[PDB]
Amino acid sequence: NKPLRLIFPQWQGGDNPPYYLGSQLLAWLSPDPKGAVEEVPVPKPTGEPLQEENGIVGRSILIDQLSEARQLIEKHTPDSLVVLGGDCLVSLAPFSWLLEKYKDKLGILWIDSHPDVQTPKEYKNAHAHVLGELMGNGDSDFTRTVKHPVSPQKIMIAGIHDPLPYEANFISEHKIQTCSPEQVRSGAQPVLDWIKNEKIEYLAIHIDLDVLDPHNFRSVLFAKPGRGQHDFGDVAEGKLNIPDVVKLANQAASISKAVGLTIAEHLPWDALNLKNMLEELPLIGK
Amino acid sequence: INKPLRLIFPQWQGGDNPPYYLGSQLLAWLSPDPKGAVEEVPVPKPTGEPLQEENGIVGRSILIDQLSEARQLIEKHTPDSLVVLGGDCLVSLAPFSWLLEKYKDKLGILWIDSHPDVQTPKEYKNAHAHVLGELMGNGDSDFTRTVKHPVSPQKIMIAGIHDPLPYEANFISEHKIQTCSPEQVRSGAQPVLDWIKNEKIEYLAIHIDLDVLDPHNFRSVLFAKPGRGQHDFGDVAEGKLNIPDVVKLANQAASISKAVGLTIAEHLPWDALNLKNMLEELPLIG
Ligand SMILES: [Zn+2]
Ligand SMILES: [Zn+2]
Ligand SMILES: [Zn+2]
Ligand SMILES: [Zn+2]
Repeated sequence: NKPLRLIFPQWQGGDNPPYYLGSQLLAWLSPDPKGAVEEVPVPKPTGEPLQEENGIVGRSILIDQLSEARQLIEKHTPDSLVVLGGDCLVSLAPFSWLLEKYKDKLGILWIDSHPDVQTPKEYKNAHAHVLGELMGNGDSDFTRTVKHPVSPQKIMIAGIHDPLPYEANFISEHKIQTCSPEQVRSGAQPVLDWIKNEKIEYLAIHIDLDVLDPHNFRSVLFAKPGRGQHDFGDVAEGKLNIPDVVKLANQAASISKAVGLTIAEHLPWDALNLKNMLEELPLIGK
Repeated sequence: INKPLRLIFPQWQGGDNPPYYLGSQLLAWLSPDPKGAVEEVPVPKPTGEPLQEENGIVGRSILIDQLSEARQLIEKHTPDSLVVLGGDCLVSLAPFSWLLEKYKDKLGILWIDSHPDVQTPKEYKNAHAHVLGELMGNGDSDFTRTVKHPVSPQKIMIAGIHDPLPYEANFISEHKIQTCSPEQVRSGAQPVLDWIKNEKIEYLAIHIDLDVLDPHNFRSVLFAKPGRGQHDFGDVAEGKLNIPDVVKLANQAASISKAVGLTIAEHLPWDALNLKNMLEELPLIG
């Protein structure tokens, strides 16, 4: 067995500098690694704004980091991947690798308030594109790297609620299964039935931390200090708590072999503000 | 030459709250690189075994041992300045006592806190509420006996304090301790600047209790504990300042006096702790 942990502090897919610290802090908080560790080279945020590049903010650097993530994976030819992001787009190369290795026996359990199936026609921040790209849909600079696109029947989106009209149509068109926060709480029966009926032997788990209720976990986008009610376009916000997500992941991993785990979209507002405070205070560091 | 010392002091027993330990380690990781020497006070990690009240003080004996060891580490370096990454507020006892021995009545103590920390075991069993009084030579003899040069009360300024308890209002009045309210801080901190000028404060020790911060905007303090109710903390005063107010205040004061001490205390990073435990419990990484 050969696991690889990828520290992937990508922040450009969500155009939000604090993802970088969020990935480094996630890495610091994590248990000791079981196998190999690599960090994907990501330029630190400098305050210079990213620009839209043919409909995608930061297109060029995202393609570079996607290429470098794949190179680091190939270097270790791992059978399992833990990805410490970073915005949701960090899962593209890791889950593409797992699709090449495990093919139609892989299922993708996408734990997110949102389905991440938009394209640059709908949204300029690429962290909303990644699950669609794993199906081979969307912007070809990204889908060209996906050699074994996942069937929509081998996806389960858990924690999703109140989807946008585009997203509900996409989910409906492609027959993609979902599992609401309510059904996660009541035992995640759709996830168990899906693993059995779609013969999911290997499992890639993506945890977008914004599946979590921001009232109880305050290091996600929707817990940004000083926010107003409509600051995020009234898109869906998290309704699960950490024990719900842990239980769901362990339920699914008990009836299939977990080979992927991504933790994405950590936005540690307190740690960021504390880091900046210490930099600005007298004496310390000076 | 000037000899600085950074003291990492993950004491959690003074506030009887295990997450202070992680709070100190995280603060050390978030801080800029140290300029001089670094020591870490050995503190036993919380084991879940509850601390006991010992003659009116929770965890009395281990707090005395940690005080003695912190003093030893300071005297090993005989530093001219000290940065203390706590830890509950009691971590400032040995560092500020040393600074008082060195700088004597030329030192002012700027205590940035929602609370004055002048209680004794008669009022409160958690020793983090005792430390400023002990620096004045008041209170429990196991702690005051270590303070060779007690600070005179006119060389104290408590900034960010509001709505004190009756015992504390009487203590402050009887000893003529100067204060500065959150509102006065936001309007320019005129009481603090006046105090530096009028008392001719030449050297400055700054204690920052992070619970001076409004828990609505900084969520890593006691009063931002997820799921709290309104009266869980006895309706004691809660923080009203924001991080930019504290940074400005500290830099105002250090612009007209020589900063020789800085303590950052009472960090309780609820999100980091909850994420750390989540990762330990998840498949593949846990
Ligand atoms: Zn996502
Ligand atoms: Zn999301
Ligand atoms: Zn305090
Ligand atoms: Zn306090």
